[PDB]
Amino acid sequence: TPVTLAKVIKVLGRTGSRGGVTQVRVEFLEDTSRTIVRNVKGPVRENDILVLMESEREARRLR
Amino acid sequence: AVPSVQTFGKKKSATAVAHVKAGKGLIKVNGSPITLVEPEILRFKVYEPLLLVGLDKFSNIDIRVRVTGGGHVSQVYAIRQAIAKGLVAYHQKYVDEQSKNELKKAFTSYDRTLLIADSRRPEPKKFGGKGARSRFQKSYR
Amino acid sequence: KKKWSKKSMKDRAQHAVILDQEKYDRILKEVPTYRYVSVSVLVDRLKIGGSLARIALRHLEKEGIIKPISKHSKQAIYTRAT
Amino acid sequence: PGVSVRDVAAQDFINAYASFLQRQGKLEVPGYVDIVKTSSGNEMPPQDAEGWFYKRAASVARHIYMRKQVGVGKLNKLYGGAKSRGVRPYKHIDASGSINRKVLQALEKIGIVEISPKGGRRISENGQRDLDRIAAQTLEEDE
Amino acid sequence: SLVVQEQGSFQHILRLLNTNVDGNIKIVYALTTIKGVGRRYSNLVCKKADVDLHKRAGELTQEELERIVQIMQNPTHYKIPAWFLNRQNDITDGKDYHTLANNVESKLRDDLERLKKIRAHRGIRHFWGLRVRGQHTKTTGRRRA
Amino acid sequence: IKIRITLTSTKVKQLENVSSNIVKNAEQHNLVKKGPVRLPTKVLKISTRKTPNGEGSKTWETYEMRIHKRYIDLEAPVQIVKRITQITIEPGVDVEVVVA
Amino acid sequence: FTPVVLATPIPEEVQQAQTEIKLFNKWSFEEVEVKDASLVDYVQVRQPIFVAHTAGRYANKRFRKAQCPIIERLTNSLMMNGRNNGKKLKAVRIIKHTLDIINVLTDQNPIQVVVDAITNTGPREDTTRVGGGGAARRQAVDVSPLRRVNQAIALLTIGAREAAFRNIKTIAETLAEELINAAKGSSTSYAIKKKDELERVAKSNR
RNA sequence: GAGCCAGCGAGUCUAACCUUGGCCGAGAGGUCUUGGUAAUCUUGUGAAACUCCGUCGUGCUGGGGAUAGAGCAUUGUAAUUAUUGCUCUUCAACGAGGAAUUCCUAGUAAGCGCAAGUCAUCAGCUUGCGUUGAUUACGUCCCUGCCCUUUGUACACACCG
RNA sequence: CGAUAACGAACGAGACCUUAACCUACUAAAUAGUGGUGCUAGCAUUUGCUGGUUAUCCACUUCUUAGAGGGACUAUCGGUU
Ligand SMILES: [Mg+2]
Ligand SMILES: [Mg+2]
Ligand SMILES: [Mg+2]
Ligand SMILES: [Mg+2]
Ligand SMILES: [Mg+2]
Ligand SMILES: [Mg+2]
Ligand SMILES: [Mg+2]
Ligand SMILES: [Mg+2]
Ligand SMILES: [Mg+2]
Ligand SMILES: [Mg+2]
Repeated sequence: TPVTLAKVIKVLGRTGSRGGVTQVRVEFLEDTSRTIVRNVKGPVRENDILVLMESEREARRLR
Repeated sequence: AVPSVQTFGKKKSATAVAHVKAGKGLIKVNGSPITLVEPEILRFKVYEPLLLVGLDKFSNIDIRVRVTGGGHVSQVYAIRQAIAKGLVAYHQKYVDEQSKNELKKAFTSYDRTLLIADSRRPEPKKFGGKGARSRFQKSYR
Repeated sequence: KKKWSKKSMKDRAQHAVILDQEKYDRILKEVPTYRYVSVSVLVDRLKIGGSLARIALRHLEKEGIIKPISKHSKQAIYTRAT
Repeated sequence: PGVSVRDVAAQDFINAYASFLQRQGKLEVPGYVDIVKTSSGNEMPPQDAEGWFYKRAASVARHIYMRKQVGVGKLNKLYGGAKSRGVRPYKHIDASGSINRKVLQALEKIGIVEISPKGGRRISENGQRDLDRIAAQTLEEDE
Repeated sequence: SLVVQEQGSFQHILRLLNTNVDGNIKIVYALTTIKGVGRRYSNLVCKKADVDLHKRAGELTQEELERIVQIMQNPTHYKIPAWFLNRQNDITDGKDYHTLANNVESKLRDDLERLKKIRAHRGIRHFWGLRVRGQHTKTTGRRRA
Repeated sequence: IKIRITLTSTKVKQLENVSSNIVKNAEQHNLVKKGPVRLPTKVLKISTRKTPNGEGSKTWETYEMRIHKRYIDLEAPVQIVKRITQITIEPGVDVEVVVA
Repeated sequence: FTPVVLATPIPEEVQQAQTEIKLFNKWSFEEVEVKDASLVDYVQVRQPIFVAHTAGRYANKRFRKAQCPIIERLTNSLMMNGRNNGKKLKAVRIIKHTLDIINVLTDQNPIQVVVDAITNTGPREDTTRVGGGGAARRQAVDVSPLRRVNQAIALLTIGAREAAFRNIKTIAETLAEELINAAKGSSTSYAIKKKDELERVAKSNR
């Protein structure tokens, strides 16, 4: 069953209606040079490692 | 006369003054040994300064700690700071500065408040609430 | 007299209050194969009170059935003799 | 090395010295014992009814050994607790005065504690001679 | 340490003072089911009867519980200090009583009847069913009946 | 002889140079002296409501008064004792002498 | 190891612990490698402590709690539901008894049982509230590793609390069994049951 | 049952306030002396939570102690619509609370007491003080308020125009 | 800060004052406190352990107290605008 570990390289900014969600740009550990934009719920800094439960998706913003 | 120094550790209101002199190696807290400090869990908290540096540096000095102020767990932290500072003060005056720095580094790596007192003080209470931040209740109807 | 709760009862099992021959050898024969022995396990598998559980726990530890780890009040932690 | 009362744990020394009291059998226990509950804030009488004057006596014996002098007013404050005032908040309430004054009188009879100058009760040299001796005895128990 | 085989004499119920005292609990807490005796008193009687207080109610010998009830029903004759009784220095008799089970309920109604019969303020407050100890009634006890 | 000067004002800067002028005029007359013991300053606090009526937000207000109290112990024959206390009396500073 | 004697006799089992390694009340901090590569750098092990009561100040900056030892954070979540506020000496006794119970019940190391337990009960994907108009809408987003550790400790301790409430079992023996049940991973632990429940709602909203 | 530790403070003379110690009493209290106009004496204000050992053993239960009945004291000219305190007995609702809604970002929330104010007596109140001490966040304009810009105006006691 | 038909200021914010945290640096103290030396008690006995004592007195200021002062100014380095 697939999960992908992903290292954050640049935090972009806060999204969502309340402001509790952050756009980040993550790099995959295996298959690097693939870049995507995802949503994070909690406190995040850079060089953190996410577990994307599926990698074929990109959010931009939350309206 | 006799080689001796005098230090103090502190906590919120607890202060513990420690007389460190040259002796046979007994470490007493309010006339009672160090193994008798009542709250059984944190007794193993007060062993850790001598447990860090090894008991060998406590053979040739004997320790008296006198403890006043604060509460139960505040008294424990003031004791451990007083003996840690007292040992590092003893090696500063009599023994060379090499022994001071290995003593200080092992303390300051493990836990910083063994040598530096915690600066967190009480915040004054304000009218309009039970606490310093809390307010009592707002009602509109 | 509306109440805005439901308030169902429970089953209230009748745990044993005095110890007799059927309980006595039952604790004697099955305190081994218990890895961890305490008051609350004895309540659940043997249907005796906390009274009986605490006193029987003291009983075994001198003669020999169970080995202690920790003898603090309100929590006794016991292991098996293998 | 000259072991003392300070060199031994408070619980077990008091328990050991109280058992020395139960065997000696010379304490002049009051007579209202097992009818009293020993504090105005307390809710029950001592569950360990057949002793607890001997427990209290051993407890009070160590206190004058530590301190300089005490009276009976100090002991009521020490042995008092929070009184649950029903639906109101709790409060510190002093202990039963008779219990402290009588065991202090009772310890005078066996010769442990004496009267003091500057008021109060002071440990006599007989008191300062046998409390060490149980302290020697009770501390080799685990050794 | 002490494990003890309980035997076939045991009782799940017992009757003292016309009340079905449940067994299977300690004797002092068990006798508090009987009205007019509470935890304090219950300890003193079983102390004055020289019974082992550690026992359960259902396993105690036949002579011991009848010895217990005598000390309850003649308390001050067996060295109870008699400020310990509930109805001491009584209004007609002058002597210290200690009502038990039905006496507590029956004698409580009777002294109410005096205050109602002389039209004392407390009695008239009881007849209306309101508070008698000077409480505020503008908000509390609102749904009493 | 053991006379003792005690100062109990609330103005600290008036109090100090009073106390300094006692101890300096002592030293021309070369007297041995316990130098000024400074007792803990005691704060008299009064916490009242601001409003005269009972309306508004419940704002309280704490007025305080600090009292500073020093004592200097002196041993001297009578002529210096008559001289020292007769001079250096500063307004709002209270001076009183006790002997032995 | 050579035992040194001095004028105050110091017990020999605490005396051993001085030079040998500076381990916990009974257990060692070696062989306590956390498995998941996301949850590392956010559980703070391999700097051992003797007692789980450190009067530390971790709340000043945003991620200082990630340097607080994970056994300390476990104690901190125990002093809750109001009546237990404060009472840290009560918390570290319970944690001591819980660690004893885990070791007796399975032979494997207790704190290693605790560290893989919280990795199981970190919710990996979670939902957020977008409005959508009248009917509140769900959006599935991903969780921080710090939030995953944060959620895990809260999920573990609430389950122990609600199960050891109005029940003969003490809180220590309750706290062990969900910590075992989560560390194996069973869906009978409350912390595992809550974790998959969040992920299914997130799976519903992708 | 045993251990056992604060800080802020108040206190009488031409008056009787804070009260140590001894004695009597289960208690609440009484009585004989003493210290204190105060860093000196009360006062280490030996506070409570807490800690260690024990009895309880999921039972509206030894949870809870409302509401009632008898006595003993204290303040006061006087206490009945019980002033307050103490003893014994009686031992109710309540099994975590709907729609709603409050306060809060570290020695902070929360728990726990103490002093002071009112005070002859009476604190479940307030003002302060210590003791024990978390979780979560380090954002945003979604809700609710307030401010600003642009804009329209036939308003200007100004939209209750 | 920057843009810039504006330059340069004032009140409010800030500064200020009080308080809490540091000072083995100064000035000092049975109304604060140690350590000794007398006088003693108990336990050991080696050369120690723990207390009591107000007229034993001599020195001390670490801890207690408040006067005068010092100290933090986000210092230094890295990153990003
Ligand atoms: Mg003495
Ligand atoms: Mg109003
Ligand atoms: Mg439980
Ligand atoms: Mg107080
Ligand atoms: Mg009734
Ligand atoms: Mg709402
Ligand atoms: Mg509170
Ligand atoms: Mg238009
Ligand atoms: Mg117009
Ligand atoms: Mg950076």
